[PDB]
Amino acid sequence: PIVQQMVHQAISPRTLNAWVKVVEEKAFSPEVIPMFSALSEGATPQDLNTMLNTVGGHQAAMQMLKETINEEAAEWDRLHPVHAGPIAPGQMREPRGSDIAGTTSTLQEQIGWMTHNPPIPVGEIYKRWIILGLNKIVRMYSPTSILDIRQGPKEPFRDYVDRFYKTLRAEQASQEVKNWMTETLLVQNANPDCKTILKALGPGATLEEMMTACQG
Amino acid sequence: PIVQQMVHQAISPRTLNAWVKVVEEKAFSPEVIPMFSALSEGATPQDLNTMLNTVGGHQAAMQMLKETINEEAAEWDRLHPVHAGPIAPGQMREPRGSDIAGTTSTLQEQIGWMTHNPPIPVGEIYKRWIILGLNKIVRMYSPTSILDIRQGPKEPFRDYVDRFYKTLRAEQASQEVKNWMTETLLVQNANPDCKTILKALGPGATLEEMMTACQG
Amino acid sequence: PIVQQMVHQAISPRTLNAWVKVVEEKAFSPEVIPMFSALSEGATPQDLNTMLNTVGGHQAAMQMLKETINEEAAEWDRLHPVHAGPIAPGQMREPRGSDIAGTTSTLQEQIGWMTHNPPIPVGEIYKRWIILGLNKIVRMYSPTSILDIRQGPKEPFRDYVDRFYKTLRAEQASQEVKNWMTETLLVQNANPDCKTILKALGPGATLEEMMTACQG
Amino acid sequence: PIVQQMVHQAISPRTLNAWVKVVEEKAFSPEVIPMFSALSEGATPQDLNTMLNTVGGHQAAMQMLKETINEEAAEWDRLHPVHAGPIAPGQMREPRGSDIAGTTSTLQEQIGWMTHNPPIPVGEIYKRWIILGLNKIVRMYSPTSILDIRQGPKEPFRDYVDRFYKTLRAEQASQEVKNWMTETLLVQNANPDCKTILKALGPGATLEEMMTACQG
Amino acid sequence: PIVQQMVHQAISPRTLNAWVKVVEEKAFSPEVIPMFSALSEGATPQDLNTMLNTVGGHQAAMQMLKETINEEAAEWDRLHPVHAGPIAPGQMREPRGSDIAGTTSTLQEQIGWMTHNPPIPVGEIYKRWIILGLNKIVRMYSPTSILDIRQGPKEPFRDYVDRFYKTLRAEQASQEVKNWMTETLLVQNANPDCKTILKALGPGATLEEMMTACQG
Amino acid sequence: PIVQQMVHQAISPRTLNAWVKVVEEKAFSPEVIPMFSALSEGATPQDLNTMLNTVGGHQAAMQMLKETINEEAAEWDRLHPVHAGPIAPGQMREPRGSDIAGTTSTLQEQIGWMTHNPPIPVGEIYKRWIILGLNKIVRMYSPTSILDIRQGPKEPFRDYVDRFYKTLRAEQASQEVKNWMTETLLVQNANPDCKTILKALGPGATLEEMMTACQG
Ligand SMILES: [Cl-]
Ligand SMILES: [Cl-]
Ligand SMILES: [Cl-]
Ligand SMILES: [Cl-]
Ligand SMILES: [Cl-]
Ligand SMILES: [Cl-]
Ligand SMILES: [Cl-]
Ligand SMILES: [Cl-]
Ligand SMILES: [Cl-]
Ligand SMILES: [Cl-]
Ligand SMILES: [Cl-]
Ligand SMILES: [Cl-]
Repeated sequence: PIVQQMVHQAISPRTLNAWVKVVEEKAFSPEVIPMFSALSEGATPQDLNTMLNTVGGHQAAMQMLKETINEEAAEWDRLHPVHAGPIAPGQMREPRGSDIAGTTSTLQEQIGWMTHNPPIPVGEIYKRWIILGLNKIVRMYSPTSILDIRQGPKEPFRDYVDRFYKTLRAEQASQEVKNWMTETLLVQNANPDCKTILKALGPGATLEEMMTACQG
Repeated sequence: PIVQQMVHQAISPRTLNAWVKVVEEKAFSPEVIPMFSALSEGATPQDLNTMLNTVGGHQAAMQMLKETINEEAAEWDRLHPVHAGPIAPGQMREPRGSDIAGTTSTLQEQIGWMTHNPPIPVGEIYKRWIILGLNKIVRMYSPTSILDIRQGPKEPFRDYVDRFYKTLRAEQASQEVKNWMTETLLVQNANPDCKTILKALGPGATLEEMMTACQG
Repeated sequence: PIVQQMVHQAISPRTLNAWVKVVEEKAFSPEVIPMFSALSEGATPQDLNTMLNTVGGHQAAMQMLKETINEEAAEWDRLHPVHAGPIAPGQMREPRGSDIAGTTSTLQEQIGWMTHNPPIPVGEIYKRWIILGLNKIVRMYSPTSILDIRQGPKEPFRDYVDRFYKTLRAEQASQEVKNWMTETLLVQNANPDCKTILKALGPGATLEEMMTACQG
Repeated sequence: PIVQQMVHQAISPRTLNAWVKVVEEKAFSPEVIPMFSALSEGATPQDLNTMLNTVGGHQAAMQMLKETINEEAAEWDRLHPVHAGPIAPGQMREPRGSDIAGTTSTLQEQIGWMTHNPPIPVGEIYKRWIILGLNKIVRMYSPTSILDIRQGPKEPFRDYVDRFYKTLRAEQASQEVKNWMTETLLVQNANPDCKTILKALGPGATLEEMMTACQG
Repeated sequence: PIVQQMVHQAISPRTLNAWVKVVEEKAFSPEVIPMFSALSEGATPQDLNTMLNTVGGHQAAMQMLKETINEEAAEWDRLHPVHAGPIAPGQMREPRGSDIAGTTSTLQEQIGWMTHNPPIPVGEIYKRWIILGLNKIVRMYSPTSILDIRQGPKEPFRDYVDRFYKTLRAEQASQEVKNWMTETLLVQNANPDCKTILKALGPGATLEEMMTACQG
Repeated sequence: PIVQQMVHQAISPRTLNAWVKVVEEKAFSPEVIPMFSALSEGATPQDLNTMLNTVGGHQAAMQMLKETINEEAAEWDRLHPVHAGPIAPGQMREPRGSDIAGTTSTLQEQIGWMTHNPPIPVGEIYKRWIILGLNKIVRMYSPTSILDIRQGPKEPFRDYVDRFYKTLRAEQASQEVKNWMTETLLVQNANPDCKTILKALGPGATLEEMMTACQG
């Protein structure tokens, strides 16, 4: 990664194993993405590829990921074209799609772009593309649909709500969505026992209010 | 986090795993909060969101947390309004509710606010809001009420007292409360055998005095 | 903690877990205290409270601890009074009992006192108070009395001596005491077989001398 | 390895054990190579030999590796000859094949070449040769042929695709190849149930499109 | 410990646990001493006491240790007396026996002595005294006598030799002794089968020579 | 060890445990030697003795090691004599055999020799002597002879080759030897089934070629 002068430094073995072990244990649950992002702070494209390449298995997901990167790389090339003339020896060349992905660019060039003034954030751009691909994978890997998440007759309300927002996080729900969902759908899939109470609270009720009410 | 010049540095993988493992093992017992606070020393809002987002499961608690942050963000916006004019290129903009929560602010802006002279402590303000939400969750997750914590006929007094203050800590008791509780309620829920002795000590008796007396 | 300029630095996650795991495994055996002291080198009151607050369970001991701190805080206030006038903006205020305990003082103020010339060692003063409270807890948590520690007919002398000084350490024996104990009480609770030999050594005999003699 | 002045520093014990444990657990699965590359960032030939020599077992693979290095060393000597005159005391000598491999060169000389201006990247050249040898080993160690990777009548499409690209990665498929393979061969080895759908998508279909279609 | 200006730094939690775990696992086998010495490089008397005090159990050994320190402290006081006049405010006082042991001296004073020019090596002197006490403990804790270490009729010679020098190391054998022992006693306690060969080698024979001869 | 000014620094607890655990698990397999060398980069004689002394068990090997060091120390003294006059106070004395081994030299003197300009590499010289002794031990500890390593009728060729070069590495085979061995002896100890094919390849055949041929 890059760290403060701004200097490249090689990825740590603890960071490498941390990421690999998370994928082994968690597969593609939603929380793996913000963990990925955290372990990859200030990461170059090489660092990012290193983290992705070190994962054994889930090679279907890894292939789908490369497809998403191609689309973003293609769109980048459309919005950011570059001439194919002779490269100027003194100063850096302009990065195209595959350079940001780290397939057609050296570590020297990646550092050059990230540490320049003003910097070309090729690591931030590429991480962006990866999170987009990882979100597609989480969406696809989500076991259950939100419609099949309903409170069991003898299930604690807290457990039902945990499964509800666990599922809802996997299915890529915006806060706009999540907030409407809690108002609408959360109540309707609850127990008849619970739903009787929950209606009594009526409108705008907090999840705090709802969960204390149905503790019974 | 921010560390001494005051510079941002990326959260460590040991800190990340430390927090995640504590939630896996302890769930929402009272001691998880001061641990959270310790692992998040000098943390930016991004760091704080990273720590919260990396937790898998307890998504009911995570939703309730976001609700508490909205309330604090709303109250912040009331007490600290800002104009919607054109942003001055040279100098920082003024942070509103969602900027402190890290949803509508970049890492650059978060560092800018925290490292300024005088600093706008957006990390300390946001951590404040989170602890308030976490305390609500601990309160709700507390298994037993203090009224059901009573000394068993064949239970050591120390074990009874451990359960008593364990429960009492979860139910959000101030030192004002805790000190009155030890005087009043601790004695009344003890064994008849013990209570006979404990009264003999009478008033103002220490917990040290009480525990040595009932060792028998 | 504070480290060399003298600068505050946040407690490490390895130090935090180290302390928590020691309490989980050892409870309140005597050796937990010098371990506590070692993990808390140069610790501020906040650091010290962090270490104490992170411990789950033993909440009876934690309450007794707070009682000991109140007594030391009260005695400190008696011996070190302070005026309740307006606080001088430029320079630090004088610390009272609860400021040293970290309940009524900020981290800024704690650093200010510890890093001043001359320094007000609020961390050393507070650690002092804590060790006093922890020693009370170890004393109370000691399973057996020294009088019930006697050599079994078929017990190796080394094992008997280990239990003897293990118990004796828990019961808060000064070196003045320990040295008299080895002369007097250690010999009398030994086996008749052993005691026959041990008397033969007579007076001033070393533990080295005693243990080699009874190896048989 | 070499790190920023550019200075040699000895390989870490965490890095050493990290590499050894990966070989113990994973043997020669494809992901071991980018892990090797990551643990060996800025590595000297000595560091690289240290990492290779510390591996117990797979001595057949280690021998094949040395054979690949000889070929690259021989080709290097052909393309980069050097005179056998007297060595100039003041300045460095020119590196030949075995010097890059670290068999006939000291650590001093390896540092000298890597830290010079302009540098002779003997670590990068040697790592290159090693990855070429490791890829030969992975190819040979691949358990199954891509032709025997077919979707079982009662196998989830995702599992079939994971085995497909797992196998395909071991057999050294270029992106040129992989992209043609997904178009052609992936579809033909699927279930009759699946293949009926997959054809319906027809041409250019994404793996994202294919996997959602056959989720059924 | 003290490290390079020469500055005190607090003992690490990894070093603390490393030492504690070694005593838990190994008890007082000979190799524990050079491990102790290594974990205590540049250690102050406080650091040394911290390491000794953190050990739970073996309190018989810990008591014997304190007895050895008293003897060395007493001998130090005899050979290095000091006046009991008023202490000079500006400059350090002269260390007596208990000051080196860390019982009657502060950390400030310990640093003062160790970092002075010329330095008074109170850490090296005290470590010296401790190793002397630890060697007494290892001697006493040695399970078997060298006379009972004999080669079993069906025992490999290597295993016999391992037990021989394992025992011999515990019983505090100098190289003067060890070298005479290999010549004399090692041969006589071997098998009749082996001893027939071993004599054939006769005088001055290496352990290398002896072990290859009896491999049969 | 010594690290960049060139300064001594105390061996790490992670390095110490790393070495000890490797000997516990691997005993004296060939790969333990390059691991030893890696953990001991820039090590002083004290560091080297620390690493050797911390090993519990294999005391037969440790004794044989000391014998090899004596021989190298004796040869050093022959080739590098020194006068027994009065030592010059200002400047370093010249190191003799036992000084390099760390038995008759202080840490100060060891640092003095290693950090001088020009340096006397007492750590490199001593490590040299140790590897020579460790290679003797590996040779002796090798379980099987290369003559008894033959391909089983129903054994995969890869497994046979792994055992072949595993054994061959223990028996101290030079690359001159190893390369002749693969040509000659590897083929003759293979299966009749395999040997029929392997001859067909004939002369100069690679191990890569041989292993792919007999995969069947
Ligand atoms: Cl790869
Ligand atoms: Cl793979
Ligand atoms: Cl997230
Ligand atoms: Cl989740
Ligand atoms: Cl708390
Ligand atoms: Cl608790
Ligand atoms: Cl080797
Ligand atoms: Cl091997
Ligand atoms: Cl103590
Ligand atoms: Cl103890
Ligand atoms: Cl030793
Ligand atoms: Cl031993």
